[PDB]
Amino acid sequence: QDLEFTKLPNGLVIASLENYAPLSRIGLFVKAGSRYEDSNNLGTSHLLRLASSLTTKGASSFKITRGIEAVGGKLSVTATRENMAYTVEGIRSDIEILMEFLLNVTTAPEFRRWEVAALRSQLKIDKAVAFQNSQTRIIENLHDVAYKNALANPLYCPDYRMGKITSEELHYFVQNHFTSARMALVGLGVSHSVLKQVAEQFLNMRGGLGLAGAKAKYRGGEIREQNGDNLVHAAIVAESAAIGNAEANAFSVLQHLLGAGPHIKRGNNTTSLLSQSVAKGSHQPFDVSAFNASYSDSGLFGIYTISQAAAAGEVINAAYNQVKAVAQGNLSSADVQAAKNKLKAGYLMSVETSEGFLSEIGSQALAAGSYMPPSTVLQQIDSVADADVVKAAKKFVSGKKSMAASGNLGHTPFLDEL
Amino acid sequence: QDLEFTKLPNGLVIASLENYAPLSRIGLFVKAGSRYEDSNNLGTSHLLRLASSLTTKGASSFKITRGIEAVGGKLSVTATRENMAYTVEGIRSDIEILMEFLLNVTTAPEFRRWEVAALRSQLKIDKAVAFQNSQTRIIENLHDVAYKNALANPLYCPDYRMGKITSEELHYFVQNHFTSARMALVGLGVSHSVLKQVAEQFLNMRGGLGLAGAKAKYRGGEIREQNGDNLVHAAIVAESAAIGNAEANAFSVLQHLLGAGPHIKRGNNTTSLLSQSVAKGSHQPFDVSAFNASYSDSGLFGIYTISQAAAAGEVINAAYNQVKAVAQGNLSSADVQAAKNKLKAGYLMSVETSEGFLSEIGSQALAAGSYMPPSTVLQQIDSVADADVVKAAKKFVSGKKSMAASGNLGHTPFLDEL
Amino acid sequence: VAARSGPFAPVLSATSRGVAGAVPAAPVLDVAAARPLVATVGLNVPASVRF
Amino acid sequence: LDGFRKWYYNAAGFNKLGLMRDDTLHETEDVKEAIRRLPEDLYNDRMFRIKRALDLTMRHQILPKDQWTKYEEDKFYLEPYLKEVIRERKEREEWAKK
Amino acid sequence: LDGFRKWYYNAAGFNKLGLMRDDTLHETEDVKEAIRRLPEDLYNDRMFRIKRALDLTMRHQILPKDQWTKYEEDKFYLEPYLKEVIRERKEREEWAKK
Repeated sequence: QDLEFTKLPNGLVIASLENYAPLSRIGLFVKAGSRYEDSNNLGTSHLLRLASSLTTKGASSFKITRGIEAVGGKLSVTATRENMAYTVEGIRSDIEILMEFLLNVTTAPEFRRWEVAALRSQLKIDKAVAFQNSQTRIIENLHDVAYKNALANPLYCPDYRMGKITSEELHYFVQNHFTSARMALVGLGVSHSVLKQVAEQFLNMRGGLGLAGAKAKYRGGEIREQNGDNLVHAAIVAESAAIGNAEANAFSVLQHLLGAGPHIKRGNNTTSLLSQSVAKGSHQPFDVSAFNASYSDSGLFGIYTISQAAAAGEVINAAYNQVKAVAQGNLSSADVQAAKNKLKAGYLMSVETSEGFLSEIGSQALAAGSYMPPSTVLQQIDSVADADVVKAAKKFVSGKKSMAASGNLGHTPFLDEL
Repeated sequence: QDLEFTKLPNGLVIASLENYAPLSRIGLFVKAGSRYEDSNNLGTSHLLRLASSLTTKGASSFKITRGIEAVGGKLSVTATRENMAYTVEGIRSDIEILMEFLLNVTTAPEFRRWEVAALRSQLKIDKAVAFQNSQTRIIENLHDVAYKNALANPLYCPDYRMGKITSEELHYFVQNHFTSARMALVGLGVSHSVLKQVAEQFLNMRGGLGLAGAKAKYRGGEIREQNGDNLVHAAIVAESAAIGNAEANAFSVLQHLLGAGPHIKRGNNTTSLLSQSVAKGSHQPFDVSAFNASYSDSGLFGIYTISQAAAAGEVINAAYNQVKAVAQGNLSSADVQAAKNKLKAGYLMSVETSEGFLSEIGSQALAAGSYMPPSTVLQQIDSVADADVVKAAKKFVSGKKSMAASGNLGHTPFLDEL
Repeated sequence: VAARSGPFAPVLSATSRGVAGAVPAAPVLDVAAARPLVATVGLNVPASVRF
Repeated sequence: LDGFRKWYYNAAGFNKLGLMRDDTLHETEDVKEAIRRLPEDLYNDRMFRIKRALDLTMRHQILPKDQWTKYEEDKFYLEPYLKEVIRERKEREEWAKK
Repeated sequence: LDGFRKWYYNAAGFNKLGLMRDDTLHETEDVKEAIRRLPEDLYNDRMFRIKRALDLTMRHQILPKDQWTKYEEDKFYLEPYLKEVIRERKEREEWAKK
């Protein structure tokens, strides 16, 4: 049953698939990521993400928590810099009250001040748990040094803003970004009809287009964090294509040519041109991959390296040199075909699971309002051709770079040396 | 009498002046600032500065404290990025044991591990007290973004390095930088002979030239740290002359032309081409001055602004535009004469106090091994001429800038916009 | 972020589960201008910074 | 009934100490939860009124008659916040029986 | 005197519990200051030796004879650190006396 994607008049994009599954899943996708804040309400989206189990106009916090746990269902919130997604899942016989709870949480929050005052300590704890690993801090630093205003806003709340986020800021953010023209309700294992009825009892009242966000501006730069870790983490990126272009497909083929994660456990990921170019010169442990993060107005593409502090320099240089070889046309067609096969297998295994399928449909909805069958994509990825890949490369090797480094950076090079 | 100097054959400089003051001061100056560390021993100079009252080989801690407080004398440590200075002062009848204590502290420390383990909490407390004001943090950030290796090292210990600084690092730093060829012993109110005779009991142990420090490399870059302070403390600097180069003076005349800060209390307005250029357009409270920090291999010159977050942009722009006017030759000779008078009056009032006089002699010693009579300087500052000032300006207006910003930076511009 | 990032995805996606080593328990001190900072600390004299 | 309620309000006598009605509630668990949910200014006025009433009871005095709390003026500020505490409390209870 | 000191070391009996001599010192203020100034490895060995001796005294056992602490081998580790504590202690005392 192909997703019956339908756009209600207001703008909500309802989509559904009656997979007759035992366990269904219903998610709601809003264009209300952290990029829509400014310098006055930083970290508001983090508290909004953590405030999904608060008292709503229709159900209290106790009723929501005990009612979702009574049927054994699950309510989760996933957030990127552009999008928020509130997802519930459970047995088909309880998804009516699950949609009651989820649509109450999305549409009619209360944001009581004692509840958010209790939640700010959980905000600090969640930020500490998230920054327990070096990759999260170095990607947040990389976005902060790469962009000026919009995509430079962190996913996690800054330290000074804890204790300062109020109920009025949450109410203003919800009233300015949780409108019907920025929302898609996506249901796997449910009838399309019910989605619509719940889309009129809810999701239809807030119907403006909301507050438009600012265009993200690239800045460049490098932020370094000397913290005495055993391994040096370093990300060097440049501006790339956005969501909705074939150059984004070229950049995805370029990261799967350069290396986008190991396929074999304990493998050396032999093929990765990067991994090969590092391993032919350095015998130390390392982990070199290609980073690509594309959002609807701008994208970042570059290299990500983990290495011993001492070798941190030339390893980074070796990785950079490999991309320059791809910028000089030094590539083979079999390598690009293997990269295309890796990318399409990764897409199919990403959509093979139920929650990944629901997220994909959701994203497509908010992004283009349309569903693109997995098949369609396959032929478009195939459209990307060798020269196209080379092109994206030169974009990276030329565009001003942004560098986030962390660790013992005594031998980590700078951008003017890199 | 006059100042009297001997260079001992092990390299130690001895400077004395006997003015028969009731309180006499004796200081010892070492080229062992924070620029001589690398990424492996960051914050060692801060713990060395705070470790002046630790059990020394010659004297137990109890005595090194109870003996200085018994005669009412004072022992202090002042540190820049290049130089450290340990100063004792007291009545002439007790300066023999004061030199015993000071030379024991300089020459023969023990650095017991339980003492430094007790001192690391005081290191954290001292760093918090120092960063209670925004200027200190923004100057440390400005140096960190302006330089690559040497002068980018902070005066205060980083947060991760607390708990990690050992006795062996302090011993290595002392054995590699506290040598006789990098030391000057300067005494006001004492006979030169005794200084010569107290330079033999100690200051004879390490005769090397010390482990010289890497050359500082400029990097550029702009760092912005939203901190909430309504005031956006922003410093924008560029590379300038070293202390010795003639251009240096020109830059000192340039900061006294563009404002050297306030000269009147509660009424310090229109005291700066900068202040005038800001005040003709902005009615908000502000504080705009010129920043100059020159070290023996490199210098930083630029503008420093405190302003309301909202106006933070154009105020910075206005200040920048004023410097561009000075880079276009738009200046009058009476303004340069007033700047020279302000600079020479500031120098004479800096050397009019006893501890400032002892510091000056000290600095001159380490820097050039020679004493420059206040008079000599006056005629050299006079040497600086109008064109010279203009020249330094163009250096700033062109050289890659480094920007440290803090506060609510929603309207604070970037370097590519500045 | 399904085909674009892949392995890098979990870095750009908070996922507070809401309903349904661990964090290790992650100071008040006693109480402008422009000039290179110069830290000072004394045996008995309180420390200070004259920037 | 309105005039007799004013007469009983005068006969109760907490208005002579400058207190409100909600200041005189016994702090049970629900009352302390409602007090904790108060805004800072209302909480500070409540604590100052309680401290002033305790000082007046210490000196065995009352306020001057112009400074008493007029029945009409008394504001039931804690009440709104309290109802919720009770409502939430009851909800949890019924759910327990489930 | 050396052989009679070895005989007294065997007669004291703390070597049969695997203890050192400095483990058997009564923890006064100076002894606790000397223990606090120990390095981490020496402190950990001292705490393990004390815990093992307490366990052996609980079960009323001793170590096997090959595992006892040879008089010659015993190391007076706390001694160096202790002297200092006493020296510092006395210096301070003298200062006050005068």
